[PDB]
Amino acid sequence: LYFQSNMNIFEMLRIDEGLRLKIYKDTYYTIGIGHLLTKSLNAAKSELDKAIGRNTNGVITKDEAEKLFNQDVDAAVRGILRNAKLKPVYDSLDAVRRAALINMVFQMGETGVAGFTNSLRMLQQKRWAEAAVNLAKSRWYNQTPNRTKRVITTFATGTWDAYKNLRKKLEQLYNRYKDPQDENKIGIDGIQQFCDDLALDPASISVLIIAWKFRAATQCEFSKQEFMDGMTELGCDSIEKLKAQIPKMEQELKEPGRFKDFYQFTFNFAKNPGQKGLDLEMAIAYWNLVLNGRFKFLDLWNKFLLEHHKRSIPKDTWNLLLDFSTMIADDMSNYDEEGAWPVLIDDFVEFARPQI
Ligand SMILES: *CC(C)C(=O)NC[C@@H](NC(=O)[C@H](Cc1nc2ccc(C(C)C)cc2s1)NC(=O)CC)C1CCCCC1
Repeated sequence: LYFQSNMNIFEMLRIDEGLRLKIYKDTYYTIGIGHLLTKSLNAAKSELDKAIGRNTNGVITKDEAEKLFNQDVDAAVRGILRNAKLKPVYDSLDAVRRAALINMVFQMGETGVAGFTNSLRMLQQKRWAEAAVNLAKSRWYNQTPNRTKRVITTFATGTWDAYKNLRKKLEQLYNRYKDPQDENKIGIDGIQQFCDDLALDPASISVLIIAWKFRAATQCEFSKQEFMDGMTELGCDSIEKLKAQIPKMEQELKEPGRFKDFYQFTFNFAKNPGQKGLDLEMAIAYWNLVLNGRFKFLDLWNKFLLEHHKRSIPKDTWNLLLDFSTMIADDMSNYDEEGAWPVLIDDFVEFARPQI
């Protein structure tokens, strides 16, 4: 198995497709770099466990994801060779250009790549410039403009320059924010610098929207992995490019489905690692940021919690408050006293009703 050509392909597709260490929901059960497990979560974990050779519980290491990737590369290579429209192109290409073709197969399947009849012809004929121009005219160039440009450059040059240069630009940028006492992460100072460079306050909602798009785990913490993967997925190689992405992130929250996802992420981001709940003071601080102009009883809710609850906020209570905020009438007349709401919200309605 180890005799086959080589593994710059793993990092190439880690940049283009991304690496997920936990079982993710695909448009179904997927892990690593696009590795399909089945078509029940118990069956997905069963397939993953048998493939890895341990009880993973849905979480794998980078090396474990690399092993699944190599199996997917080999499967793709076999498929390409069994395809009459792809094999003559594949056989004729060098190791680097073969990797760019496998990348296309990973993204749209063999049928989709086969559709580029005129472009494949130019590639087989070693007309690199003509193929680079023709592949840019395609719709594939608009779906993934960052990925497509990288793949086109790989076919045009026969080098890893597009991926090397992006990693170099991001690595130099990372050096400005990294902690002097720890290279693998961005400290308090670095986070402040990053926010300063974006001309935003670190406690602002815009920074919280960024954290949501970066899928950052904890507030006041920012790892090299989060920075590298976040910037690449957002198609940004500089602070200016990330700054220009903020209006689109804002517009996305005007859709309720995306707002629910962002609101629920805020709980996970705001909490202290090792704690299941969110401290009252921290919850109120984040509620005033995410529910500002969405919940009429927000201040009365805060006043109620500081005077009557004085305790931690669980995940379910956090999630359910968004549902309460959107259904509740201005006079609270539509509130169901025996309608599944947590005790805390029942007590809030009882406390708030005499104050109209
Ligand atoms: C001790 C400490 C850092 C602190 O003051 N924590 C509470 C306040 N939190 C913030 O100001 C955080 C700081 C940030 N953490 C990260 C982590 C990752 C990123 C990347 C770029 C995505 C960015 C930031 S900024 N800010 C936020 O959580 C955004 C609202 C603060 C006090 C009360 C108001 C909210 C929390």
